[PDB]
Amino acid sequence: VLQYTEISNISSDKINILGRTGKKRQPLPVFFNGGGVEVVVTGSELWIDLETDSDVNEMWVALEINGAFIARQMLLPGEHSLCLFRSMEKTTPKRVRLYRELQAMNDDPKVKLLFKGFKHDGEFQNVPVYSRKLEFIGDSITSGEGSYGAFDDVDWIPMYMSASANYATMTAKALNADYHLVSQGGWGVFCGWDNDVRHNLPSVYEKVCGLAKGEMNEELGAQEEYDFASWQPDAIIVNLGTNDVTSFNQPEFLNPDDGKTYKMRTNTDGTRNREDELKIVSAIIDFLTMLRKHNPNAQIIWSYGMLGSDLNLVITEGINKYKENAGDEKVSFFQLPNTTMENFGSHMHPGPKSHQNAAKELVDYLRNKLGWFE
Amino acid sequence: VLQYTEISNISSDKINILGRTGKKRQPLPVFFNGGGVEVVVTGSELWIDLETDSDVNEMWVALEINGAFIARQMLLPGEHSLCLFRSMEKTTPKRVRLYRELQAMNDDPKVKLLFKGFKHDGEFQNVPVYSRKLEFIGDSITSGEGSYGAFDDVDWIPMYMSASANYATMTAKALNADYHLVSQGGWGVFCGWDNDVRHNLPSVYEKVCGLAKGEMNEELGAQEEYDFASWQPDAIIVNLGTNDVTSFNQPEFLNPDDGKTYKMRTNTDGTRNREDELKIVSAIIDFLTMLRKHNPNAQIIWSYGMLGSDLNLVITEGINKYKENAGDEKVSFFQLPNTTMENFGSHMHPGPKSHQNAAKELVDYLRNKLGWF
Amino acid sequence: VLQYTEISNISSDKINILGRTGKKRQPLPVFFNGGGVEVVVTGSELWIDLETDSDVNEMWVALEINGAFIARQMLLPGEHSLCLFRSMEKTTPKRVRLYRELQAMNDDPKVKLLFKGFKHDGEFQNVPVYSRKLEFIGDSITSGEGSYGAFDDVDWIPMYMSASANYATMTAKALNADYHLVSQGGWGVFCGWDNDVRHNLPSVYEKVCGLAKGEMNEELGAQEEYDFASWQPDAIIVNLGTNDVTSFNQPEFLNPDDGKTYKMRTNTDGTRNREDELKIVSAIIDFLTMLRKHNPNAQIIWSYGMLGSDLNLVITEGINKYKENAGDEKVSFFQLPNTTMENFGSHMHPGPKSHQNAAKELVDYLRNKLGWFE
Amino acid sequence: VLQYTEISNISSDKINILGRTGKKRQPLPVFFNGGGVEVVVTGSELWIDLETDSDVNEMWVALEINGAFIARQMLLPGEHSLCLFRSMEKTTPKRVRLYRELQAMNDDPKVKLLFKGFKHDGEFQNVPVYSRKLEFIGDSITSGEGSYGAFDDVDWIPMYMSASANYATMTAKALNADYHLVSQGGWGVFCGWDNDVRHNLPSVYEKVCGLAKGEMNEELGAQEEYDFASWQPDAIIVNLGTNDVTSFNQPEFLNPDDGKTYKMRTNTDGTRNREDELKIVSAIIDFLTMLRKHNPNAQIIWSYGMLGSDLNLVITEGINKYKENAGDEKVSFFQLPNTTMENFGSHMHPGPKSHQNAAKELVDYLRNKLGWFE
Repeated sequence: VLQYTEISNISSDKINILGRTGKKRQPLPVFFNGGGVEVVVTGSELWIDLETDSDVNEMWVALEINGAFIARQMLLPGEHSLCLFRSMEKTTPKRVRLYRELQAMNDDPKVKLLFKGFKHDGEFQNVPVYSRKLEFIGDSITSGEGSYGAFDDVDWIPMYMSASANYATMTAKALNADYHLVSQGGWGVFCGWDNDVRHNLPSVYEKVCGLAKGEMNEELGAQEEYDFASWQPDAIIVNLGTNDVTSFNQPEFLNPDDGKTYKMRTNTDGTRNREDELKIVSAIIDFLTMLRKHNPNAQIIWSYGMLGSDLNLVITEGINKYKENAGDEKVSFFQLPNTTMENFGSHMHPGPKSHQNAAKELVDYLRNKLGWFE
Repeated sequence: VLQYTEISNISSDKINILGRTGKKRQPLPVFFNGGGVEVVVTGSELWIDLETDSDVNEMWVALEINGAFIARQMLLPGEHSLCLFRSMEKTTPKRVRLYRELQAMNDDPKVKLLFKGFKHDGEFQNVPVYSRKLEFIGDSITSGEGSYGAFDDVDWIPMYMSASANYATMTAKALNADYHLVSQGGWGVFCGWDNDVRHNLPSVYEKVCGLAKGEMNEELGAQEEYDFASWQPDAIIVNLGTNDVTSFNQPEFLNPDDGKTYKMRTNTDGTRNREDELKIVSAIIDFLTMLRKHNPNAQIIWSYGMLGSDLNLVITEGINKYKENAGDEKVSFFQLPNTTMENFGSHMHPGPKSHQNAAKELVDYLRNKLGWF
Repeated sequence: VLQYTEISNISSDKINILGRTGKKRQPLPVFFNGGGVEVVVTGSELWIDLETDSDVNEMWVALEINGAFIARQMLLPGEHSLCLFRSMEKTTPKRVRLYRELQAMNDDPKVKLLFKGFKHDGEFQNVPVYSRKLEFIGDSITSGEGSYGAFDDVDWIPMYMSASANYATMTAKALNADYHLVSQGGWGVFCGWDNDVRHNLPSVYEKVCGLAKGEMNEELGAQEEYDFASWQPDAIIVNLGTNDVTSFNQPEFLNPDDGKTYKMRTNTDGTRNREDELKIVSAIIDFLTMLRKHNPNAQIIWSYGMLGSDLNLVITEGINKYKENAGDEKVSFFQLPNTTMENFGSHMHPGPKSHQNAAKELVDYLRNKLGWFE
Repeated sequence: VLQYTEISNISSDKINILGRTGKKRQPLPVFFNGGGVEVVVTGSELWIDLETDSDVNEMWVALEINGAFIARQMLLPGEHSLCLFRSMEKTTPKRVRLYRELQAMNDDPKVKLLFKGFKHDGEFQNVPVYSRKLEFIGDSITSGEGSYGAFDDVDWIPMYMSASANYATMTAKALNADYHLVSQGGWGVFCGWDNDVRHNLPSVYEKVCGLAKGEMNEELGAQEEYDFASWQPDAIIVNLGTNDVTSFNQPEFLNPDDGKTYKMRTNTDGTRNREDELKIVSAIIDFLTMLRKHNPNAQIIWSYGMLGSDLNLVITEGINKYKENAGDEKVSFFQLPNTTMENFGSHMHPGPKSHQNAAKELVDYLRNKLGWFE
């Protein structure tokens, strides 16, 4: 006989909730990629009860036991009782981490992941205490898009995305740190790759999950303001700009809302338009002020370069102008290594090896920057 | 809507069946680790209908689309409808490979995996043709035991075993080769690590799946003689001996079947008992004979060393004596690189990196030996 | 027997002179690290006749045959006849490159290396034509200080310096490019590591070899203005800043020239003084102007990071302010990877593996920037 | 002021002599590749006085200070005074290792290296004590032939050979071990690559340096019986067989010393002549006996495979028959990794990387076999 324990009935000491949470606690909505739970349990068997819904973009999850990747799978709409381990030695504790592989989906109001409770024959023990906290904000790189799948695959579908093979989770793991991911493929600091001015991360940063819209998501608490005071990160890693630079080489965008045409322009010369560059610069300044406002003590580190480094000067202009004007001494720039021909995954995006290389250089930087040498 | 096509109703040029098959075609019994199917299909959606049974040791499978690892999961007893992909661009063909992660289980008559058919909106295309064929015979290394899981995990359960992170499948993939895996954790060429003389790979080699025993498996055709003529490998990789050397440092074993006790002995000198070494030599001679008989043209390559190389001399003594007596010029010894501290997986067994290292050296050996440049 | 040919008598197409040269042609003065000659010769034997002088800091050279490192040795004062190869097959050509390992020595008027001629039994053939040209401006990293020697060796001596194991020559080689190295251990863009304001690279850039001073050096043509027009690089790699950062944590410097004390200062909270930061910013602006002036078409790439990246924002402020004012769309910033624990050489400076890692990242960057995919 | 000290006048506790010695101690003959001396000295400078002779094949040496490669150079006939270091901090002890890069030359009676003494302003300190000892017996792989030079270079001359980049010295260094190298390029256990039955390592093993022949070498004591009792290795690594395999595909050899023609035969179906295979087996048994006789306690390890493993079965047949008849439980076979496409040096032989890979695998084997985890 397995006991059933509702997720909200577990002592805060005996569960780590990974990722941003709002007001709803039973069942637990897991809004973000990398989001989920970690428990440490004895016993022979563990199952998690969950509910999922979706249409075009189905849910994916991944499981790690004692820090090691074990499983990865799709979940189709409905109730599931998912077996996390079985036939194990009863007396020894196992650390179990199950998390969402798929990013929040801005244009998809149906997709959701809800954790209800656990079935178990053993007992819950105290979970590791993560004093170190890292927030990651980004585009599809931070969504781990291309981290699975063959070189030539191009379909924009969930199976190619992950938190399981991802520089951010690799960095958090190496540094023994709790982590939040906030990301959206194709989105920029100012506009999306396709010149879509609505597709910027800043506009969506402040709600519990601003990227989860519609009635159903509203019932889950996603559109309420996020309680920043409850989770203050030591550092905020900002990996944005790739899509902003891409937009300069992309056709003009007609906006369905405010019926105007937007285009980040390139000079006849081949260089970027300056006032257009300045729109990014200002967007950067505004975003940095937003971040400082909600995280008064965090080290903000703009970390950019896994898919080219052409926005180097524009990014650092934004930071420098913000810094001098605000007297902010805890804002840095760190360039990530570029993905070489050999290390691409699918969608011509960074694969596992590029993520690993990026995590290695980011971890080294954070050790020195934060004094996290141990 | 979704068409249903039974696995046996896909014409040969539009399916690759991976692994030893017997007389049963519908549904398809998936006997061995690394066994399964590969198809290439258009359409937006593909499902596979399958049945599984198990008790203590539940079934695991892994999915690869266009050669890339996508998913890996447990399957509990019953009929399942597994979605292999969905929401895809309809016109592009996708190569889909779905295989078993769990070895055949000698002492577990209930465990099984059956493939019934596909649900699909697209059409089956010609699959790639693998004229190059490789058979791998081994112990838990070849079962990929330890290829998943943390350093200190020790439970002997399915989640830790794989074909997905495995030197054998990495080797086959690199060389663009069809492969068969025949393996059993803890088993030797002569005896198991615990001195169990019944636990030797030669004794199960000749059947479709000799490691699939009991009534249900018999009905699946596992206990009939394997038709070797239908699938002849270019090379046979034999990775045995690790468990034979281990037995020398392990307590005696009481055989439940004859009441006799068995113990591979070491002298109060620290050295292996010479008479016992010779039982391994004889098992090797006998197994090479068996292998030649069923595979008259294959290059036999004893590949050993991922968990120590202590048996190098006994193995080559076996090979050398067999070869001289048989006049066999197509038998070799290749040493695999040892697993070092930075490269252990779980169970103190080879991890992904060790498998990778071993595959690189083996691939290079096979290119040169077989002219596979 | 062995013919003798003065370096001056070898036709321009039969010799590649590496490094800046002035008016003196016979004998040929080799002013800079990485400086020297490349020839392609048949015959069984080749010797070079040379002259060297020194006292505290003896000369070192290294030999490459067909692009492969062969030899490295010190040369003490006097005339030398150095055997480059012997007992070889007579009919086969070999490419021979002999170059200086030691940087120009600013405060050492005696140290010199002069190439006089070759003793040879075979014939000189046409040497490769390098249309690609790269200038590298740097501190001890670009001097390869630490590229030889054990982890704990600390003596500030020539044997530890090289162009033979050096990210710059590695980059040049990978790219099939002619190269000039101009560097001084301990120097910055504004001041030296010890707060010494006369120890900046801009101040020595414009002469043939501003770092070769005194009478005998003046006779060698070193203090004459360099003819920039005669050697125009496709890209200029600037690796400076490490010593400017260090000066902030270093005791004040008394300048023996003008008797003033100089000190880059740190605020109570540990951050750098803004005004002192601005002095580095200005020096950067001024140097970029100097570079653009003498090199109207070169891509200037500030490449910094092998020993810490804390000057990222200051460097990027300098570049951005310079750029916004001039027309210049041909200045970039590129961050080099940091030297980790297991990749230090001697003097706690980057070792062979660190140079190698840096060269790999820089090469990838240069390919994509300059269109040198082959 | 420079004191002069003869090599034979340094206390045994203040010098490590590397390589086989005979009864000639002053001056010290350096017979073998990897042979030479190690001292540790204070002071600002150190010179070594040495004599060398040669004709076609000139002497090469390499210098390591505190375990780090510093220098490599040719030495032409005559007396030399080599400066090993200078201008150093007087009080710090420096460990200095100077060794021969060139193998003993069987058919070159003129080539020689002698160490006479040191000029030094500091004092000799105690040297490290290497209680662990390793003997390496091999062919050109063990002579490090190909370890320097470009991929397509083919001339059989000294500059391409080394102990400085060599699996044997890499192994010894890793295990903190004294080492002796005994090697001859082209030579086998039974015959040379060209079917020359005189070119076998067993025949020269027992003398101080059996490969140093002729009157001059006789006066150096090379042709006297080696005193094995004075230096007993923990392990003997035998890397032979590559040339024995090769001979099967090479034209017959006309032996000068008798009138006879020798040829290892290949059957008209492509396989090796069994009777000729058995000649190698007998040579192996015979050599193993010889090794056991002079080394009663050593672990003998046949380590083969850096240039193919085709003789795997014949070698282990030799070992197996030897061990059975002798009851010898301290003889092993370890197959070394094959040199792959990316890892060749010059002459289609193993380059630095292949040596390194071989050393790492061999080091791991010896740690386990000899219990050298410390």
